[PDB]
Amino acid sequence: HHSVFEDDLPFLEFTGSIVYSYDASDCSFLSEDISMSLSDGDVVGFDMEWPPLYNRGKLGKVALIQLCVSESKCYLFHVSSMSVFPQGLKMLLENKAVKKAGVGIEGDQWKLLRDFDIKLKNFVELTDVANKKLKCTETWSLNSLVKHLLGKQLLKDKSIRCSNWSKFPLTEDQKLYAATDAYAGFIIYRNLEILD
Repeated sequence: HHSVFEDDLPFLEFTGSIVYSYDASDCSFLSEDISMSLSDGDVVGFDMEWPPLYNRGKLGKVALIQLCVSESKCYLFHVSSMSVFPQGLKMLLENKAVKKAGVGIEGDQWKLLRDFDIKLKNFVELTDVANKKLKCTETWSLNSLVKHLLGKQLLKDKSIRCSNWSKFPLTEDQKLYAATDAYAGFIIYRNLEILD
């Protein structure tokens, strides 16, 4: 038996526009589109993915970067398929003008620097934002925050979450999973930020 709190909730699934990009210049211009749609201080949901196999003692190299810039649009930048890391994306990630939200985001900063020599700037750990805004002292996970604030749970097929994100092209399931994780970050920040 189990309590209501332990019941299986519906799955969170992004139903907006998922922009899939796998070419460097396309990505750079897309990054400029994002910049034209935001103003200083705006926050986007952030997340990334990497393949399963280990490389020289570390996690597989980042293969996908996701940016949810609004409730109806999320970008999937399949950098593992790009000949060079898109300059426009680099500038966007290193731009203090745009805040990036997520969980375990500090770890993402480290891996991003190691894999591409890019310095993620102005990121916010959702765990801290929640504790501050919800006035508590909990150890949150993206999933527990989604349950608490949205009454839903994150898609959980392990074979998909740990799939070969470097394989081109991404499957519809991979795109949905990746997009929704960044979407969760965006919605959580927005819902928390409004409180006061």
